[PDB]
Amino acid sequence: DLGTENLYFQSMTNNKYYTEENKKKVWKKHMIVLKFLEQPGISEAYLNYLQEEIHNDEWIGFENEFFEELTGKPVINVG
Amino acid sequence: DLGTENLYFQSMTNNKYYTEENKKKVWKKHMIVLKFLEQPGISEAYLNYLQEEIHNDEWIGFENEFFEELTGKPVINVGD
Repeated sequence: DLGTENLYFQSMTNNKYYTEENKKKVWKKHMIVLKFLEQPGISEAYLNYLQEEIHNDEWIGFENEFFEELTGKPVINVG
Repeated sequence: DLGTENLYFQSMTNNKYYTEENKKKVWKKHMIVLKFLEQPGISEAYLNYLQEEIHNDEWIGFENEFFEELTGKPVINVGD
């Protein structure tokens, strides 16, 4: 709803919480969302979102990750 | 489309790739998707997805994370 800040997101900006417990939790919740993004309709809406969001200068420090998502590059590096 | 597996997903199942480089990359791509999920429409579709997916026995070892997503719990644990 209008005017709310996403406290859960703001937590992820603070290196204090970048612990081994939370990195594992995020990795697994990411795998969960990845399967949602395969759903008909959602993939196309996600890409539309990415095309707008890459212009948003609030995402400073995320340039490589955005480029990768925007271009359909692997989620992780397999070496 | 039919019969393809998500090779990117399958990589994430192998502990060989659970490196500090990839954990950081995943954390940031997760933050990117989190803002997408705030978009009108998407939030409701995600929850509908979760309600089906929790019965999918293929997600063994993910029980706590699913429960948390299904019930709107914090993405990460902030102690305090």
